[PDB]
Amino acid sequence: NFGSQTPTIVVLKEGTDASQGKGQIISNINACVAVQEALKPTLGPLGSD
Amino acid sequence: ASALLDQALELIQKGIHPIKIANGFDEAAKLAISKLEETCDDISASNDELFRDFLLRAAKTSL
Repeated sequence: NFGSQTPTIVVLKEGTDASQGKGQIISNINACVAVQEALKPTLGPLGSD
Repeated sequence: ASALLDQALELIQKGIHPIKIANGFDEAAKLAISKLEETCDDISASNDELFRDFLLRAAKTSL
């Protein structure tokens, strides 16, 4: 009422990411597999560095 | 060292695993040292007069 703008209140502070939907927990799986990709060739005595 | 890497690059392109290349250089390194160790002779039997000559021989090479 103090102004014609009347902003809409956002529950979370600006800059916060989103979640739920479909694939949010899948994003955490692909993050660990990508890190695993580097450690796989390092396994075994014939492995690399 | 670069000569070992140049000959290793040709072996990598042939499909040889790099560890198999490193395993061959380690065994070949001890065979070369043991071969040269048997060829050389001990100069410690000479006195101090001749021992100074061997020091003059290796000096002019590094200079």
